[PDB]
Amino acid sequence: FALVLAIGIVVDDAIIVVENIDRILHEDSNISVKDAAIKAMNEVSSPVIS
Amino acid sequence: MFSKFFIERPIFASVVAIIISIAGIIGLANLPVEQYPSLTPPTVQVSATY
Amino acid sequence: FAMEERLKKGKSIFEAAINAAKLRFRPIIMTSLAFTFGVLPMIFATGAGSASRHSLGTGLIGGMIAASTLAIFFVPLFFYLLENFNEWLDK
Amino acid sequence: ALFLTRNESKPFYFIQKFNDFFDWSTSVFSSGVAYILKRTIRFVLVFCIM
Amino acid sequence: QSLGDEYSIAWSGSAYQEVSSKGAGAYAFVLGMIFVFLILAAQYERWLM
Repeated sequence: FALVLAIGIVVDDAIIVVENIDRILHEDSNISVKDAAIKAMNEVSSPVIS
Repeated sequence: MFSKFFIERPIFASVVAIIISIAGIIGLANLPVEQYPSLTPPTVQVSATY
Repeated sequence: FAMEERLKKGKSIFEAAINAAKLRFRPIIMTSLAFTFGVLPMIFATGAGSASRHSLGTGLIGGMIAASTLAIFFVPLFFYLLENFNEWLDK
Repeated sequence: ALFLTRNESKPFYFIQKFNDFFDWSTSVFSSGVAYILKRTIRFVLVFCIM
Repeated sequence: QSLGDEYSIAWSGSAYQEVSSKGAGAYAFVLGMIFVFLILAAQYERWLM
């Protein structure tokens, strides 16, 4: 039963990271795709770890 | 910085995930399947004859 | 996000809370609905063992709905009230 | 970082319409937050009633 | 062939252990190599090497 409830929870952390990469990608045309990931991580590491 | 070591090395990240998955399937096969955990009180029977 | 805006970004207690809201709304709802959908077939499941599934489903789905709708509106208020109190203490 | 690109475009119509309704709900949330923030005490009472 | 109708075959000692072993780990050896393959492709950073 826990695994079923987990499906939603496990993707929660991942969503927070790729949601922000996209947002940064669309806000800034100049930012390179990898630079985005580094920048996004800075912003979301505390939300994820918490 | 831990996050960026991974971003610079996609292969390394993939390898770690694959190892986790493989250990997972070995573990899944090894694990017993029960309806519930043991919730039953243990019982000892003392029998006497008159 | 609000704390970052009040501490380092440089924004008012009131502006941080609403600019936090616009940026973080999408992550919260996305994650919240992923969970709700994950627990949706519980409540709709029929077969052996259905009763246990249904009970777990109902409590969780309702809770998540409240956390995703009502709570998201109130939490900002709390940040304001608490942070304003903190500023008052500093004075 | 390895796969995502900003080159991507043309998401399906049903997905687009859902995202738009979502982005309008974003504004509703922001407006709601602003109203709630102004009514600091009426809403705190609501929390107690709840 | 000669005692089937009434007699039952039974095994003791090593023989019981061997017959009932149903031993796992046949895959283990392959798994060891796969593990090695992965830890290596992370050191090398190249799947091929």
